Amino acid sequence: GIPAELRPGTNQFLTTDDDTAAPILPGFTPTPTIHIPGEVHSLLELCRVETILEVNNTTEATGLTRLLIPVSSQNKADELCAAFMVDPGRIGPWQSTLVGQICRYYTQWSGSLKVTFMFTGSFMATGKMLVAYSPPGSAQPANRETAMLGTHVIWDFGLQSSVSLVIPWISNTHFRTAKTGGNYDYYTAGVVTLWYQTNYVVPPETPGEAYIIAMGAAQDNFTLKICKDTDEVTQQAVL
Amino acid sequence: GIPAELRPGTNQFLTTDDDTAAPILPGFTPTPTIHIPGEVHSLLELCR
Amino acid sequence: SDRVAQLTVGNSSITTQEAANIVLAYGEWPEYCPDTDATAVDKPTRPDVSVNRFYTLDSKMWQENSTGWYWKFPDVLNKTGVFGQNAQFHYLYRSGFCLHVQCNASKFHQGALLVAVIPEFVIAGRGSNTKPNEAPHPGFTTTFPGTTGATFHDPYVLDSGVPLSQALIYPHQWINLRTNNCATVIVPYINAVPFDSAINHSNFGLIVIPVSPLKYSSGATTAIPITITIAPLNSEFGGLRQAVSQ
Amino acid sequence: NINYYKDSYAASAFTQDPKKFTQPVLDSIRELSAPLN
Amino acid sequence: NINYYKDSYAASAFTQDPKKFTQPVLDSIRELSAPLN
Amino acid sequence: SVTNAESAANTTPSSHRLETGRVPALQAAETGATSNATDENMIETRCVVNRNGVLETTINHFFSRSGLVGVVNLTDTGYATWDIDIMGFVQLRRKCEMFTYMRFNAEFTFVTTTKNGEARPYMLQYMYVPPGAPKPTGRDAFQWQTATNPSVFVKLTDPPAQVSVPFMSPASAYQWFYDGYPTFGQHPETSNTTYGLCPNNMMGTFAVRVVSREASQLKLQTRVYMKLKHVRAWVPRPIRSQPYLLKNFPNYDSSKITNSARDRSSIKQAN
Amino acid sequence: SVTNAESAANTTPSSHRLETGRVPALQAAETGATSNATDENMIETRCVVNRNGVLETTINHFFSRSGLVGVVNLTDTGYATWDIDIMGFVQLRRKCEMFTYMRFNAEFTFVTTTKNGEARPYMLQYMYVPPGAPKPTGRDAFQWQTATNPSVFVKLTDPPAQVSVPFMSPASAYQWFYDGYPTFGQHPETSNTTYGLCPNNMMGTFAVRVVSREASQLKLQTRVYMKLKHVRAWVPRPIRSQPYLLKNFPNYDSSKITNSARDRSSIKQAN
Ligand SMILES: CCCCCCCCCCCCC/C=C/[C@H](O)[C@H](N)CO
Ligand SMILES: CCCCCCCCCCCCC/C=C/[C@H](O)[C@H](N)CO
Repeated sequence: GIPAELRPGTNQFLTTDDDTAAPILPGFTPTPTIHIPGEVHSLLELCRVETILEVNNTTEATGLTRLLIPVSSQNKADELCAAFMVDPGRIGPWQSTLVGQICRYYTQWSGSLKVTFMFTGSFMATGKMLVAYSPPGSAQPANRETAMLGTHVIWDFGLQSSVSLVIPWISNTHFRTAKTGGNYDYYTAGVVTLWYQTNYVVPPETPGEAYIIAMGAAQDNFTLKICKDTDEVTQQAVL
Repeated sequence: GIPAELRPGTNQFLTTDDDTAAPILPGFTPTPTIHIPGEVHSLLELCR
Repeated sequence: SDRVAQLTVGNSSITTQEAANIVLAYGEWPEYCPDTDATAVDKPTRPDVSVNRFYTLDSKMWQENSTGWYWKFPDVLNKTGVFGQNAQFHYLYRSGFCLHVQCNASKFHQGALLVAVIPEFVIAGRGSNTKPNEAPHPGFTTTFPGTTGATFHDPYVLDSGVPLSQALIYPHQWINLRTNNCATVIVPYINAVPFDSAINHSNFGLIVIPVSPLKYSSGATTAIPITITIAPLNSEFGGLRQAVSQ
Repeated sequence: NINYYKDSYAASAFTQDPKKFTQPVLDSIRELSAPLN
Repeated sequence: NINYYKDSYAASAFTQDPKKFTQPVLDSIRELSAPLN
Repeated sequence: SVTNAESAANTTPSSHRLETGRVPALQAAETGATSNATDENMIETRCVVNRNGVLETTINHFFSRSGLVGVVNLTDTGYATWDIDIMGFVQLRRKCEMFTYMRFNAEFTFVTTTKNGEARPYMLQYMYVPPGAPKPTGRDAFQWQTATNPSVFVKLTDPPAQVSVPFMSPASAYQWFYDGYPTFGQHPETSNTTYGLCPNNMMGTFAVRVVSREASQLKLQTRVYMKLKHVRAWVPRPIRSQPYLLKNFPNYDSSKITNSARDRSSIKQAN
Repeated sequence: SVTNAESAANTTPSSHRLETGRVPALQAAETGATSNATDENMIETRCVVNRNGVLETTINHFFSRSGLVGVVNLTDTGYATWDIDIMGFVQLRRKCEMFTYMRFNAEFTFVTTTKNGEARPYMLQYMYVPPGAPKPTGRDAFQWQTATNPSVFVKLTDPPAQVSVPFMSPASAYQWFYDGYPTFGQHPETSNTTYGLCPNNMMGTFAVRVVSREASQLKLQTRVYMKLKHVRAWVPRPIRSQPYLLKNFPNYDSSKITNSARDRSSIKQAN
């Protein structure tokens, strides 16, 4: 026969290896394929769909009312309404979404994000809001004039009331590890805050408290790399 | 399969050998390179 | 030219003056089965008028402490009209649907409804039991509600262990009482087999779920009705034999 | 991509279409225009 | 230089420019001439 | 339309807008459509040529990794059977249940170890029993003559065995969720033990024995790893957030429902 | 300008100079430039065609040798972890610290020996845990299911395992010297435990176990050798002359500073 030498790597079973195997059924031909609507080709098609964020994930909260941001009439101006971190691979509102559960299978994410705010309230209740994304640096801003120095959008309540704040890609490096906390505070993305521009005005005979639904998705700049495992499932023994 | 014989030098790990190895991350593409001034190509540039 | 709309199917029509856009599930239109995907030998029947029209189910009450409702759509129209008779006599079934949900309110009410379809929407059994031969399974009236619907127990997990926050990957719309008073979703025939029985297998299922509760001031109308009108577009039946109900 | 067997399933192994999940609406909405008139 | 894998980093492996380390001066100095006038 | 992609999308330069009627910020989420507001219409941006690779996020690269499908105990009856279902472990089951329909091939690997862990130079026979074929009733019965069933002889001191399995379903795709009943007739209200059982997913039995006429005195565990390949997916659905309880049923707990986002102090404190 | 070279430089014949104004001997070292006085302008020389090969002094030929990167002790907890840093041993660390920036691939080799030294026919699993992935907490935990992490099964009686590792940094190059802080805020004056820690060089954890369900009674050392390949270097810097004290820090001794040239009798005696 031919002379040959065996090298290191012989007799190993690599998990993520691409190698052929010997078949079991000779001359087999499977069942003919039919057309089923909704064929997916990559996982970036699932990351660009809006999905309700759980911004109200605090305590003293019921099952479903964790998905709503309460808005009501104020007495002092400039008041803050809500705030949450941007990191999708971090515990918080980005964990109930779909881009947060897919970017948890991958280690390094990239690209710009998108947060859509829909106003569930009465037709006669108006108002304005200021949604401000702030890059890393100091902690959550304490005032509204501090938040206006970042990247903000002023959204009023009208016939559409479905605004969408884009979160651009402002990073030093190309990618960011989806592991934050402690020595990994170098990959934080900033804070998205929601303030009150003017107020939540409302006429008589109308409820004085409504809700905002926040949803989150990725953009066409989104990219994912280095497949890892998730930490939502746990198993002691076989089912 | 093909007939073959194994020769001396089989199952040895030579330190200064030039041989390929099986990768670990399939379909990987590294971070794009940027321009950093002062790239060295040999050690005779440091000896002068 | 975008909010007023009229949908006429068969001998039935549906007009609306405030609405969202018409959704098309997965960008595919429901059409007849081609001769390539088909496998049954006998020729199917196509009424195309008597079975493709708008069937209206009963009205569900919209209150303050509601949880939600779900239907199994190839099983809700098994007692209504010529579609039900054909689905009882025949053995194979294939059609697309068109689902309209009307829930109108005034300019002083507020709330939100998530209306979506789930292909192969499987009901889970609530209970902590890891033994397979004793665990609690849902009843026949829980899995197949019929033309009377069934309410949820935990809308936070869709009664299936799946978070309803991510239920926006399905074809869906929102009934927001300040933007639209109705929702519409056209769905093709989504299945891994060309023909299937319309008796012991329900393709998909609608779910109306109160996300933002219904709130109003004293004096306004309290009970808000909810109606759903559906249309089996492009119906095909096969395998005619004795009539079976279930 | 070389295969050593008669059967093709024993061998060794860029299309995207997000417009059927993101915007599966009948009437197409524009970017700069308002969604509803 | 034959590679048996889809990824190019699993494969197997005369430029010199000493003028950026030896004489990185703006004004070029000649060989036979004095360096400073 | 269908668009190809070698990398991610690029950005073009943008300037300030000062005009009425052009509002790329106001959307309509009631219409069931994702917002399409891009960066060039929201904030003044620069031009970048993004050459980041999006190649390793496809279905083939996401599913072509050998997980764990089943451990078979042979604490020597003389033989060990194992119904083939990939829902035993909650690591690959979740990824598979991310979709409704999947059509793929399989690449099984058999890693067999001893009580503490060892490789004694014995012989092992793995046999596949299709639905309808006779299951072996003993360690020396005639069902082990495998005149037509695919069988594999391997030693414990050999590399782990590996085979490739085609698409063996009678339907056109494997469905992980089946809303219906396999049989007909009157169905009970108390306990539906057959709800959600797709008969097009039952693929047969996997038997294993030690090739001998006497009884070898060892107990051993054989692990079956699957690597999906040539995979196609249909009708994506959400990912499960509740803990698993059963294999063939999506059961959860009525009380003690785990929230999908951990608790914080208040809604006005992002820290 | 950029010049190629197949060998070293040649020499041309030279004669005696007798003239004023042409001084190739007087340089100016204050200008920060190396002297350029060649042989043809200093002494009368002959012509030689120098065909000595300068090919094996490049960066690729200098770095493509398997050194030693890390010894991992498994004196069987049941498993052994090892943070991946190539600064543990002072043989390859010096060559790597000759430069400021380096971009390369890796070729790991795993040589595992027993207490005295032996190869018992057992099984070993090496698993790579990227930053963020869950580290195994036991010898039979679920983190060893490696549904997505790269793992290697090898026996002690096998040849040493070998894999190839790509450039896995988020930055464009590995930097061995980082003048800054990874975090923000007020930094202390007493003990800066985070000074000089580049977060773009932390690559993850390397875990190793014996594949078993009982507890095998052996202690073993696994050695991890790295061979750099496809290497590029930037910003060369001097070579360290002081002994090493720590791994991640260039600490030296204030007292007892070793001179970089051994002592002799006097400056006027070259012997
Ligand atoms: C003994 C050597 C040959 C072994 C042959 C075993 C392969 C036959 C089974 C094919 C497995 C197909 C993949 C899984 C099928 C269904 O989806 C599962 N039942 C899921 O419930
Ligand atoms: C278990 C088989 C696969 C093993 C995978 C291990 C490779 C992952 C680490 C890549 C090593 C890159 C080279 C060294 C990186 C940094 O420069 C060091 N931290 C230096 O401090």
